[PDB]
Amino acid sequence: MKRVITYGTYDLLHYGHIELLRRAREMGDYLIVALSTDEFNQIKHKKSYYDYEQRKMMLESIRYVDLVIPEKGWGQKEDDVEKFDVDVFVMGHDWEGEFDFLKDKCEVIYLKRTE
Amino acid sequence: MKRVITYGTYDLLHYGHIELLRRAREMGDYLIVALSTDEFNQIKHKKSYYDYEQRKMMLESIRYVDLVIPEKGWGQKEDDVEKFDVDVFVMGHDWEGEFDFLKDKCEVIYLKR
Repeated sequence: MKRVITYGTYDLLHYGHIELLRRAREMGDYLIVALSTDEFNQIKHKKSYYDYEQRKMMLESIRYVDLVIPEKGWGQKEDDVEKFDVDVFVMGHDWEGEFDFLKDKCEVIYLKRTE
Repeated sequence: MKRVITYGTYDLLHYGHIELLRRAREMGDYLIVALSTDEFNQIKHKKSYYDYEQRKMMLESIRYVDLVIPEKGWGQKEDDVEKFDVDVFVMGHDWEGEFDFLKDKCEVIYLKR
């Protein structure tokens, strides 16, 4: 089972996010989304319109989302990848290079048309 | 196959919507969503942030939604129900009584809170 993962806040979803998620899920057989908690969301210098729970509920309702886990901080990726047996790590193009350090643990992929 | 249908604009799509949709789909085996076209939105003194296509794509991505069709006007429901062999018609509480005329063609249900 090729397991894919992606991180993000996913606050006011606009079809743009759905496209990213679908493409991500498309690269495996199972997609995990590490949803930024409201505390970390704050750390990221944001104050989401929708709270974690609500954002989680919406993501879970999306056909392409198989599991939503909480992203509580910057240094949990490496651990997540191992803990959840992640095969592919996907992020938007605007993160290109930012997570290459995971390349030795899994397939790192930066999408294209991800404004 | 118990086919359910519901109408609406579903613009800035979030969980409140999801709640209604899931509940709706829950009453049958297949859920149809008649998405208000952008033209029909103006007719309802409403202007969406997301255009019909984008709203449609988002709905389609929701596990509870099996089909999205365009709602072009106020008087297509009776027709839709027949044309799509709709068994149950669902709408939010705020529409209670407003579509009872369909009761003779299908099960009309107004969700609570």
